[PDB]
Amino acid sequence: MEIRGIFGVKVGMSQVFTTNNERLPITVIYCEPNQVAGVKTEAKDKYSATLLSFDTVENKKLNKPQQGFFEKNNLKPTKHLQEIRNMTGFEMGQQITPQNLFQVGEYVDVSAISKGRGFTGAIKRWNFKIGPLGHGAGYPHRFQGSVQAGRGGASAQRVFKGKKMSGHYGHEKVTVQNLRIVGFDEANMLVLVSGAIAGPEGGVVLIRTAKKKPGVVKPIELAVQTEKA
Amino acid sequence: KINKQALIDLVEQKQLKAYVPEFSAGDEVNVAIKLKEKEKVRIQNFTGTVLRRRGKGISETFIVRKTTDGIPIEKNFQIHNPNISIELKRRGKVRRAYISYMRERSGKAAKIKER
Amino acid sequence: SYINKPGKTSAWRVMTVRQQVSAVLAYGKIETTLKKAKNTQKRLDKLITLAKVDNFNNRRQVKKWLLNTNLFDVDQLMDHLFSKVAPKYEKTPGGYSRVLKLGPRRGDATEMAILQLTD
Amino acid sequence: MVSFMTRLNVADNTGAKQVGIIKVLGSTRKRYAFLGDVVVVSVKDAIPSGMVKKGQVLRAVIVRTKKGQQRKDGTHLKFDDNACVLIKEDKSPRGTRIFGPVARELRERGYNKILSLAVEVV
Amino acid sequence: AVQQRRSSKHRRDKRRSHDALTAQALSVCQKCGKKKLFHRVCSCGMYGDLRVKKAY
RNA sequence: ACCUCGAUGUCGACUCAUCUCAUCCUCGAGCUGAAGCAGGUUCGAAGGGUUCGGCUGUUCGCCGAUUAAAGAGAUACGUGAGUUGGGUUCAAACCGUCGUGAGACAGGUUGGUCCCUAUCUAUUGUGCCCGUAGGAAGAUUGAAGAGUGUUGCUUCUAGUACGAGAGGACCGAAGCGAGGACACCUCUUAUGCUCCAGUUGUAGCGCCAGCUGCACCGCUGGGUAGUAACGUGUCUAUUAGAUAAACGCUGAAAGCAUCUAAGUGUGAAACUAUCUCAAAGAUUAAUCUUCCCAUUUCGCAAGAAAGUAAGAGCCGUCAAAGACGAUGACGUUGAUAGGUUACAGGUGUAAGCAUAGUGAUAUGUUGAGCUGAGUAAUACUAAUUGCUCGAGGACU
RNA sequence: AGCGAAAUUCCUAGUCGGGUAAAUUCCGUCCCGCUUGAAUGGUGUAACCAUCUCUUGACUGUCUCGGCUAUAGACUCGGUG
RNA sequence: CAAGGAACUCUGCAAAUUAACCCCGUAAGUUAGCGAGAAGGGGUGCUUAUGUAAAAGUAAGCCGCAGUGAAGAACGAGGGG
Repeated sequence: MEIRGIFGVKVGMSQVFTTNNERLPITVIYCEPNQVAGVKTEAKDKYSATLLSFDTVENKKLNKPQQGFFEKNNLKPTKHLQEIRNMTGFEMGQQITPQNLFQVGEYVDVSAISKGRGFTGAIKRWNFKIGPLGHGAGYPHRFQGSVQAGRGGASAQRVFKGKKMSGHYGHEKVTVQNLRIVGFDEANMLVLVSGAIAGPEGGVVLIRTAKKKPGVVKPIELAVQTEKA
Repeated sequence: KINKQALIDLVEQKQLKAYVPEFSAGDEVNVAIKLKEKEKVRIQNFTGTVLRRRGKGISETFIVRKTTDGIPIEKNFQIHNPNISIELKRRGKVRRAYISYMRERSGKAAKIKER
Repeated sequence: SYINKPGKTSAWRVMTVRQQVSAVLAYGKIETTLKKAKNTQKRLDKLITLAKVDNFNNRRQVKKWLLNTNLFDVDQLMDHLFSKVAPKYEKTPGGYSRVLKLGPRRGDATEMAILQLTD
Repeated sequence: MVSFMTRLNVADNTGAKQVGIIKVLGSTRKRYAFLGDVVVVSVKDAIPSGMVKKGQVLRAVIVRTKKGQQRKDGTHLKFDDNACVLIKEDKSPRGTRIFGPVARELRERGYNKILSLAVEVV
Repeated sequence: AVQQRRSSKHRRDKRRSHDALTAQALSVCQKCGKKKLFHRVCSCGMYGDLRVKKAY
């Protein structure tokens, strides 16, 4: 099972009218073509994968150890470096175009770090009912509920690990699946995709083949008409 | 290396309408809508005045209200939507770019047109 | 719980920054807390750029932010500015003030800042 | 959104004036009405000169909505009030003359009998 | 809420262990005399190489 | 009545649930006096979920709409140092009764005071120090793990099989779905306290006009980003192993028969996988890449000298982040923030002038005018010509 | 005499009818009233109710279903403590 | 603050809705006084003119989407004890 991937950033949100006569919203993701930093075959490294570099930078940054590492392999000076599992069918330092990997109808998946929300209450995080406000709203009415289930030295006597509670929510690389690719901009090296993409503007996203299916293209056609008078 | 977000406007340039007629709120218009049913093609004329006109480039939306059989109906429309034809009938005047009273008023309260 | 200090309000903030910009336009240098200095400097630059054009409607607009000081009055201060201060900054695209960190205040140990202008 | 115990007017030959929702037909805890959803209703006001009696619970479908829902076209039609039409035990509606226009969001779902008695369909 | 029993002195040391303070920045005045703090105006009333105020 | 009567605040309800299986449905199987459809019995199976209303302090109970289905118990008939005090039985008032009587009901009725700033443990995020065998910058696998994988309708298959008639399949395919969850703000909603328009009065700007403060943001209507959905899009799936119930082959003991004894299998919403997430504090401290120094060398490895140069840290600008710490970027060589410039977008014809009118007003100027957060070119201003720790591959 | 499932009825959530889609509480009515009861009064009774209850019209953030904004808090730095 | 309006709930506890002025009109009951601001409807801006001593007013014209434009403004009805 080979999975082809690419790295990009969410640069905008848009919409379009397509065939079947229905309007669809489109995420705009600038997908930077990448350079093969290395490969790990499943004969010596114990598993198959391909490490890529992206987010290119200048030559005065990228501290001298990593600069010398890049120069040793004649690697493009980049800020970010990530690997994609189960892909070895390429050579060292190859430029990859998403067009050769993704099509106009294939469903894909995106791992993207969500928008950071910092400290969020349990209700804002677990989406439970707010306490009643009639006949006395009570001093607290927006809180966790209750975990009181232990009475006597034999029922609970303590709280269980991993109990739902307020805290840090989001800002994690969530995987969204079955995103129908809408279009490609070869000149500007960008992609337009259906659905929604987590994270803030310019958030780092990794687009790979969906794990719900091996990847089958569908007749996605964009609809345009021209009235004139 | 820079992201101007003009690329957002660039990717959707293939979708712009040809004539893009100009108008504003308080204008009576009869929009033509293509009802394609795969067994017969029906064209419906929906008349009424403009309620608002939002921008945002490709997403210019505008609400048009009709009163048929004593039933008021308001429909939001976008020029960029294919199979939709926009025809201007008359243009009036309004001291705003948004209305709420007309969204809850009745007959004999429409706006007169100015030459 | 209940009735107490009304707290800091946007109206109080705008009145305070108006007073501070009037004072600095009267004097030239203002030593305060850095938090007020940084956000005051933005409106100060906006008003200076507005005053770069000597027109009666612009005078009307800037009167919405001017107040009365002991050193200068609104009528006195407008003429003073348009006479000497406005022509000098007319050759520079923005950045008409300098905010420099002062030491911690003797009363609250907050890192004060001094805002100045005119080279 | 329209919900249970929401009295709205009727739009056909019944003789009733107002009628309220009691429960939306279908899976439990849906609790959210939409266009074309079949519901159980109880008449609120009715004259004997019609063909309905007070206190009887029957089945109806909402056709016009004050809330408004957005259609797949992307053009969102709304109404300033809520309208419901009673249906007799199946796709066939009790009434013969419909008052006011209707929408096409239920044409693909059948209900050709209702549109055969409607003047305009959106 | 009251404790079950009074806190131990070593527990107090644990409480104040992470409460330990650090030092702060220092900088020699590039134009004025004795040392001052970083990104500050010197006792001579100036930013580095920027006479703006009287010393006293 | 054996801890407790020198302390367990207790019932129902809301939020929050959890555990088990004597299993409600969804799943499957065996059998049936089960033609099919509608059934019944028993078993495996706890993966998931299993309503809203009327009466009532009430569980229960009754009715209605139902829903694929409205399971059975327990966690002190869970849940007050989370909430209300809704029933009693503090006291007060009243009805009937009991007693001669104060009073009482093993009756009811009326209104009838809910304290705690968390020390540890447990939890959630969050960090500092140090360790992993010189140090730093990175990429990683993953031993054990955590999430959830629910289900209905319609159409075709097909009125085929079946029965005769009524009626009406097994299996399979497609679409529509419901509950819950994930993400976003292109649309649409909701706001939008340094956006705008109008509008009233007041007090002012020497007066008019025009402005500011006040009157909840003074009020009303919109509106940039922002945030959430009532909005969109997706998820529920697919597959495999071992299997439960159950179905078998060969085949004996027991020349027969025989799914069992050996061998062989088939076989479930159950288990493990597949998918999502985290990670070597995984001290059992794992793997790999690069770089720094290793300028004989006294001492248990460099202070008898150079004490990193790699980096990290203090400080500033900060925001994709953020309670604070931290995470991430930039510090004159810089676009890090703000300003300028212009753009997007919003309000929607500024002020002022001229014309007609007795004047409010209307007309041209005028799509003018301005616009907190968005967008990019821009060193114009603020990020100092600033400082601290930090090298010798330890030993075999 | 009068009244009566009433601030009095355990049986009883008594019977019937009305509203209530669906009501043990609501209303009218039935009086075997364990133990109603005539000045610890009995039956109707106007104005009044910070008395109680039932139903209805508008109103809705009580509720499906929560979301948004500003302060005072919380937290961070100082002083005191 | 979008919708539904009591469904939540012991029960519309609350909250919310109405409201100041004058112009019409105002039910049953009845002890004739009350009910009653019953209920429910019309409007209040500006300019000019007419208005009487002043207003209230009347006529004409004009604007805003809304004019006791902000602040002080009774929710109501029916039934029972």
